Amino acid sequence: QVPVGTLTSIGFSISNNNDRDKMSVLEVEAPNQVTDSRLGLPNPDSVCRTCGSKDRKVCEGHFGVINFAYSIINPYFLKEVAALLNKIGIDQRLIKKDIPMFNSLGLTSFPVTPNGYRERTRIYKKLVGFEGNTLELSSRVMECMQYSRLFSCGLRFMKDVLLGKRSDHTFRTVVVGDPSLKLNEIGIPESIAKRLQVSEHLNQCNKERLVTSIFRSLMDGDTVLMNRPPSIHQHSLIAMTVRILPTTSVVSLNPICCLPFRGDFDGDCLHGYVPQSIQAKVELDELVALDKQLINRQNGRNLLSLGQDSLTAAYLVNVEKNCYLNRAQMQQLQMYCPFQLPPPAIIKASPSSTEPQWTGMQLFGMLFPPGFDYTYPLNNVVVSNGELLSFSEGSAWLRDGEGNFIERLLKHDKGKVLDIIYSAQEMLSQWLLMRGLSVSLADLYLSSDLQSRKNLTEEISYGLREAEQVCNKQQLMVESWRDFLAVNGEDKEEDSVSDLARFCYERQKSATLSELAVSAFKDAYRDVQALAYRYGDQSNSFLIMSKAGSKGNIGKLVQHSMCIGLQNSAVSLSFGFPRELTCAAWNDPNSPLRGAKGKTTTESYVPYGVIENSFLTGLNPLESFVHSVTSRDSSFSGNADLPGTLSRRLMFFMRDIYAAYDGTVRNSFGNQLVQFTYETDGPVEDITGEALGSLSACALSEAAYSALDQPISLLETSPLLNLKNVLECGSKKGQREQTMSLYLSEYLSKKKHGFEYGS
Amino acid sequence: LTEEELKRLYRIQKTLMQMLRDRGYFIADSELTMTKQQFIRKHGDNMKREDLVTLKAKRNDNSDQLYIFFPDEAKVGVKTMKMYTNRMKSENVFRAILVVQQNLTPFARTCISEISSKFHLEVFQEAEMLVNIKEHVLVPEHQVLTTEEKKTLLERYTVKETQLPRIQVTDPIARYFGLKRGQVVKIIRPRYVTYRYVV
Amino acid sequence: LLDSPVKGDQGIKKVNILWTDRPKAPKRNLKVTMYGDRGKRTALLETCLPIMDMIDWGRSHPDNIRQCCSVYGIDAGRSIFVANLESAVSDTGKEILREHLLLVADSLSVTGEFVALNAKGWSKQRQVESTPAPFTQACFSSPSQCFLKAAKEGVRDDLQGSIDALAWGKVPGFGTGDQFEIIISPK
Amino acid sequence: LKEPKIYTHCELDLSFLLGVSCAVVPFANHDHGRRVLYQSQKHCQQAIGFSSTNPNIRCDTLSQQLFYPQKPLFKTLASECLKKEVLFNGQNAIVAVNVHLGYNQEDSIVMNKASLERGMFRS
Amino acid sequence: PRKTSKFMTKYERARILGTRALQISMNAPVMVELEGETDPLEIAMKELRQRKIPFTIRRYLPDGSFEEWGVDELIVE
Amino acid sequence: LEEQQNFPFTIQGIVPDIVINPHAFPSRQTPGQLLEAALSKGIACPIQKAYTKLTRHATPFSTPGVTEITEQLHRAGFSRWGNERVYNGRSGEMMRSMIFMGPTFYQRLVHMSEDKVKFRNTGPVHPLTRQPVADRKRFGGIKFGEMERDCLIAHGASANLHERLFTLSDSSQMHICRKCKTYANGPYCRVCVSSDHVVRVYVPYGAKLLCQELFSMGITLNFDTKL
Amino acid sequence: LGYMVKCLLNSYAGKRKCENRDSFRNKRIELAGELLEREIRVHLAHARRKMTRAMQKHLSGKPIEHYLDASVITNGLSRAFSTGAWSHPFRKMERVSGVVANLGRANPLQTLIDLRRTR
Amino acid sequence: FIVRLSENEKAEDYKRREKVLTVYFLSTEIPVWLLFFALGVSSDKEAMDLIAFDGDDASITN
Ligand SMILES: [Mg+2]
Ligand SMILES: [Zn+2]
Repeated sequence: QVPVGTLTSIGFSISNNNDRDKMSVLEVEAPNQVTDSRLGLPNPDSVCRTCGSKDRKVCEGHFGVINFAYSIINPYFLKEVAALLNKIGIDQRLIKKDIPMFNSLGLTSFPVTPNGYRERTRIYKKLVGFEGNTLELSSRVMECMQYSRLFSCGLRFMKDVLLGKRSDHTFRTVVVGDPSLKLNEIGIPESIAKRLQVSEHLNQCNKERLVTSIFRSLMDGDTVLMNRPPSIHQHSLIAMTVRILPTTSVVSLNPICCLPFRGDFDGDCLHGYVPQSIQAKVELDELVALDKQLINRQNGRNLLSLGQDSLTAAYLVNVEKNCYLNRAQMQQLQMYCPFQLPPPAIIKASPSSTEPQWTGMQLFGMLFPPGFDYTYPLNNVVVSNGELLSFSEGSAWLRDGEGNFIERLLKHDKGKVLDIIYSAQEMLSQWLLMRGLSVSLADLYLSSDLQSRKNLTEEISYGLREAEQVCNKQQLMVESWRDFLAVNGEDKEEDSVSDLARFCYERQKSATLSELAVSAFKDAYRDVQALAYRYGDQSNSFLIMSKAGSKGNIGKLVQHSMCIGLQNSAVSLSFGFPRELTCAAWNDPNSPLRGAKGKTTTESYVPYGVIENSFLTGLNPLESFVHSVTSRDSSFSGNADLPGTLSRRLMFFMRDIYAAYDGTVRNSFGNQLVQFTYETDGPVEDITGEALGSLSACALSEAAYSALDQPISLLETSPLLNLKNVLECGSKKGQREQTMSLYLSEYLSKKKHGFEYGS
Repeated sequence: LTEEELKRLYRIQKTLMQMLRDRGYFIADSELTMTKQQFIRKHGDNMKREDLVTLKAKRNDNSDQLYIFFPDEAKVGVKTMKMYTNRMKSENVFRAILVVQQNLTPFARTCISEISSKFHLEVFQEAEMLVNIKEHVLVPEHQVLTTEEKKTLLERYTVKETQLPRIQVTDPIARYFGLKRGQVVKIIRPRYVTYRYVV
Repeated sequence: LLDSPVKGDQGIKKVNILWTDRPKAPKRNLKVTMYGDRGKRTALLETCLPIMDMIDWGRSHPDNIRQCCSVYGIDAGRSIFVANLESAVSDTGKEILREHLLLVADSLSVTGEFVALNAKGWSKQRQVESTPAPFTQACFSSPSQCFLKAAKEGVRDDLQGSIDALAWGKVPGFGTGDQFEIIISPK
Repeated sequence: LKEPKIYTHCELDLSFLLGVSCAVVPFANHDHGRRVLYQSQKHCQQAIGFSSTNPNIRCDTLSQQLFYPQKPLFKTLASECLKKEVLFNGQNAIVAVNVHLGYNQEDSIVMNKASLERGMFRS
Repeated sequence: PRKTSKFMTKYERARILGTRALQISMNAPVMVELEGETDPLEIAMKELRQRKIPFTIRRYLPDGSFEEWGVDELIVE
Repeated sequence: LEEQQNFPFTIQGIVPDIVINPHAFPSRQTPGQLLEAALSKGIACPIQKAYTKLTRHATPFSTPGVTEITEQLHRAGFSRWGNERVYNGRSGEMMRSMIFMGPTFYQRLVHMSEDKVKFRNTGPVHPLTRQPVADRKRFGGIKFGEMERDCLIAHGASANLHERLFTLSDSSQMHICRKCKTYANGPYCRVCVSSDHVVRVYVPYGAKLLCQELFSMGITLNFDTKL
Repeated sequence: LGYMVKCLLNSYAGKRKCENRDSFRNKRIELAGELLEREIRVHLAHARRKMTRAMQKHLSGKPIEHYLDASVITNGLSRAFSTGAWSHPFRKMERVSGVVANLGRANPLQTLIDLRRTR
Repeated sequence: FIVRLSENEKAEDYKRREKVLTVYFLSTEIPVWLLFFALGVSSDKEAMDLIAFDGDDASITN
């Protein structure tokens, strides 16, 4: 028996000769049985002599010394005499003995493995008079000090034993979609809930309820943790309320709630942690649960925005404007919303119509409470007294933007936002079921019956021949062409306008003018991508999901309908794609695929080609090869470790910075001051006691895990490598290339064209 | 080309007075605000040596003065800089600034080891201060606090002398004002405050 | 003779004329200026200055942070690191606040110089601040040369960090533990 | 080949440039470059279907087999000259693109209860 | 004196509620006699609402000193 | 799994047995599935009237155009683009937009539901580190990793992180003398006078194995305890 | 050799391009006809090293079936097929582990593409 | 048979370090021109027709 206490300071020291023999003197001189039962469990059915000897519960290990008559110097102290030598009594005992501090500096005793982690058991059976030389007795313990687990085992021992520990009372299942539940609600089936035990102490009311069934089952009212591997940001650890329902061994939750999880329903699993103590149960629904972390502090705005179906339905309700539903299908949709019905805005729209029909934009007023004031100038929508009144060609006030109605509802009352987004989904789904969203073949055709596809083809074939002459003009901005751009008559001007294959061949090799031949095509293709609004009706199912910003954009429609565009990769070798890629362009000397040229160092190429065939007409076997060369960079998977090793070394640089009670930040090691005042934009001093650096390191981890890793060819490297090169400040790899800056701020601006003459 | 050398020496004499004005050492208008032709038309242009030793004291006091040394020959050793060390001990001053053309010698660096306790003697090259460092936009203005103001600051924020953010002595701003180990400096931001303790 | 320079300097590789709308180090009292981008291959700014006798020196500064700090102070180093991070994170895709950008600049410039994002720059930061905590330095690098070299000097570790306190059953300093006490007072 | 009299060689068929798991996929050039690579060596290798016709001599773990396998409606040229109908696994289903009460959100599939009890997709 | 904030933080409330629910789970006499509510989370909430708990917050300054804070003077929204 | 009457039924009698999301089309970028569904529909439906002039090849590099499928599906009673007018299953009214339909070819994969369920209710214990075993056949338990612990650090919960890495993980005791700084095993120190005042602390087994490795490597520990 | 020096000068001058490894004009494969022979060529030397060492001891100072031990190739080829280790094509003291892959029988399409691959 | 065109670090007077022709045959490092006279031609003017390519003489004749 012993009283309880807490440790406060760990002290490291070299184990001296007195430090070994002071404890656990059990069977010191026994060379025949060096794995004796008095110090461990050698046999699988062994017994300790001086213990209770149960199955690895009473005995926590028993050490022992090894008496060696030979005197050997420890290898940790052997490096001191190699540096304590000089050309010069009293000076040989002062500078050489400070950290040992006049000790013996010799290994007389030696500790033994306690036979709990012993490869290592039958090694110390022959060091009772091993040899005569002082080298074979030093190597025999040098191999024993090197075959341990704390020797590079290494970091893999640390991050699997001390940093990451497996825990009980958990569950791991795949998740599916279910929009019938609430926001902070999940679903556990009966086969999992009938086995997971949750402890709770006895009370005076349920004394006849627990004894007729402490260890009870996972009933309703409890809360569990949710987690998706890997943890991207801070809001990926939401604790939601449990609700049992009969399901065939799969969990389910709201598909609009998967936006903090950043995962889809294509097979992703969900980790589940269950608490048992009351101190771990009350803290879950106070700081961790979904009704508390409603503010995404990485961005400073709303966290739970609209999903995929609800965004498209909220778009179509306010943009369609030509559906007049009567009072029969209006009172059915007034049950999912907690507000009453507005008066009918249309009493009689036609002499052949008798019943008062409602308005589509009047149906969207069943979600805003009475007293809601909201105005967005970019979409001209005005919400006056809980009823929106205007709408003109806007979709930015619905998704995660700058100013939207979700953030203005979270700033209004912040008490029933989870009861507003829930009714904005369970009513909009029933409304979209009455209309039906389907992608037919006419949506990929994007054209009329006859001659409208031919006009589109004859316009694409002329817009892809002008974007080539635009890019050909940009290659005349080379300093070797300074005599051509002058106001003077030339004789070799016809050789620079007739050669069309030569200007395509110059774009492949020498990748220093190929960065202005991609950005020129990307600026001449903006007048080509704008053809998807003149062609095709407004009821096309792609233009609905593209203008609302649900899935895709206008770039993912012109490749379906008109043309794929340009294809450029990072770096390739010994082959490049020519212009006019057909069957006839498969000759050796006149194409850069097989032979470079005839005249010539062209071993390395950077390919660039434009395809005029879309995903609907059909790709050529060469156009399906260009699309396999270019899109091969997005197929690798050996790059996910690079946003995993960045945020691991970035973590502890801010993970100890917290907020003290003095109004300033601190440092947990030496009580140092990082800064004197936190840089809060809001005037409310509510950030006190929380680790504001641990939510700032994940704020940079979330901008690195979701980084658009589509690299530019040769000038810019990557949006993640440019972040790492800024974050790596003190990593001085070398002084090979240093760039300066010379600002032209002087008296040259008073004269005419002073900056161009000064530069 | 002696005109380029006279312009390079004019820039040093123009930035030194502007550094001492930011340090506040009672600079008259005869040396400050000098044109590019006034150094030729006023001073002796036929002087091919470093004859720019200027005596100047403080503003609020006249006991401690400052020596702006200009050695003639480069690569100053212990055999040549004896008179550059004897004058400060003969006229009993405690602060002096000397500039160099090339890099220093270790024999001269072993001379300021036991001599910096009484008379502080620091060095910085003239090949780097061709422009003004304090006039840059990226660096804000600083205010070196007095010991009568450093005592009331550590008792208000209840912070010790080692729990503050550190600034090195070899930094070109802490060496610009002639700061030693122990004093703090107030640094403002374009409108918050953040002090820094010199390590 | 075929490698000797005939025009310009000797250590300058190439210069470029760029045009940016929102550059670093603003004018502080118009329009967007155009500046040169000199690229060098001893010192960096102490040898590019006396080579040009056409001095139009305004707010010129080196682009590298390790040179900009060692030239113009750790304040200009922090001010250029914030401006270099607020472009990289904005080009990464998201839109972070300055509250999470200034804290990294104030935490990576504590000892007057910018340190690397590794363990060799973390030990050199934790050994200047007089906080001998060698436990967390062993969980980042290899644990072989972190406990042997620390036991040969006699350091005294303390339960200060979060990982150093959670490993021995205790709670971290911040959060809901070890920052306040719940004790029944007699008054 | 009929119009130009300049050619000296010709290919047998343009569909015979892919592997046996990729040249039987219908409209292999209409798909994305990372969407037929995600199916030619990632979905056909783990798709249940036909199995060994002699389950009395082959004893190995995880030997699954579909009850009613079905050849597809189309007949590609790489599946006609091979004279083999074993490399097509899975059954046919009359699909329909529709927003069905939000239950098929985020790349999910809602199915029929009265179709999995009649023999479809039983294994 | 008292140089700290007047409002109660959530990180202290989440510990005060757990420490109070631990007593009610171990049969503590409720000095608020609220009826209808029986769960130890609802009893501690109604006890913090009536501010009748015998708990005081002894906050720890990072310098080394300390100062107490009673629940009768501490307010919470 | 919806029942048969609740699906949107067609005039002929066909019921859609698999309904996919139309939002996955402009992001996955897979056209030709709506072409496969329009080419398999024109060869399965009967012609009213020519069962020889129809195309049913669907060659990968010799694909038939849209003008050949939209004119072969038109000759049997269906629409050109493949879509058809569907009704409602719950209400019964007509829909304002048609729904595309076609007999595609779907495959079933290996990864089922029962082969991925995994929970832990304090089963077997690993004999080395006293942790739950990572066996899918026996009782399992998911590892509480580094970022999964930093996410609870950032939330400010330090009392939930205390029962996660100590209580639900390996939990052992450790005795230590007060004057002497050497631990042994009840409490019995051979360096000090035995059983005068010995205190015990709460250290997990993952850190107690570190002390056993350091003492077997050659580094002792001298730690003091409060109260 | 004169043509070999001329071909080097024509490639240093920039006329003849250098031969790259990323093509199939300069790359050949081996499918159990030039890959299985290396494991026999290596192990027959191991058998001859044992036969000479057995005949050096029994003659200094007629079991012909004992002097030619057949338990080396039978225990070598099965050991190479089990763990997947092989011999290096260019080096001698190196072992690759990519020649042997376990055949799958989940569907007859997997065993059709597992037989036609290229490393 | 590895014919190498590299600098002559060996058998040099620390000034003449230019591109030379060395052949690596059975680890001998013999010069190529002495292997030319070792067999066959026995003539220096008749040893350039075997290396005849008709190219521009810029730095290969050196
Ligand atoms: Mg997924
Ligand atoms: Zn025992």
